[PDB]
Amino acid sequence: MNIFEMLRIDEGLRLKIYKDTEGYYTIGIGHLLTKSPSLNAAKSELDKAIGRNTNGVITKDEAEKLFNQDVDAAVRGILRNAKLKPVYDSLDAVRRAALINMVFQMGETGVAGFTNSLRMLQQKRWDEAAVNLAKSRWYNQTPNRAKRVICTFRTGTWDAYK
Ligand SMILES: *SCC1=CC(C)(C)N(O)C1(C)C
Ligand SMILES: [Cl-]
Ligand SMILES: [Cl-]
Ligand SMILES: [Cl-]
Repeated sequence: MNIFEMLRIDEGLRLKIYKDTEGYYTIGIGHLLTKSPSLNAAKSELDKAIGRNTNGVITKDEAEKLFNQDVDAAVRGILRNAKLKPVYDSLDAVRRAALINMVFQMGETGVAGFTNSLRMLQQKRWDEAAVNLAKSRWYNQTPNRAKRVICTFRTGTWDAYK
């Protein structure tokens, strides 16, 4: 298991524009196109992202290209953020993947706001952090996915993904 395999499980793979759990246009492996309600707007974003006039449909290779970019972007977002970098630096490789997962789903700014959870993670108080993370819109709206991520923080193993 690794961050790519982990997110592939959590996000799935779809080659045509679809709406994610929040109702936002998305494609590939959890690649958010836009929060705009306009499908035309989403198609424009797709064309711009892929570099060609698509039909709202991409290839698997193209999906994986966006995925590579998105994972890299999540890591880069963590390392540039004053709140997230210290936490990331303090973690083992498995829990680092869990943090990348959260940033992939919710964005840098969103996760950076989890001030109390982040403190508990940096303190390595895993059970308490797990309880605190569950007190969130994140957990309530995507409980199974959040449970997997939280379990990863709790145990520092990949047990939730096996
Ligand atoms: S939350 C991760 C976890 C570890 C283990 C003790 C194996 N579990 O049963 C759960 C799923 C609670
Ligand atoms: Cl998804
Ligand atoms: Cl709550
Ligand atoms: Cl879920």
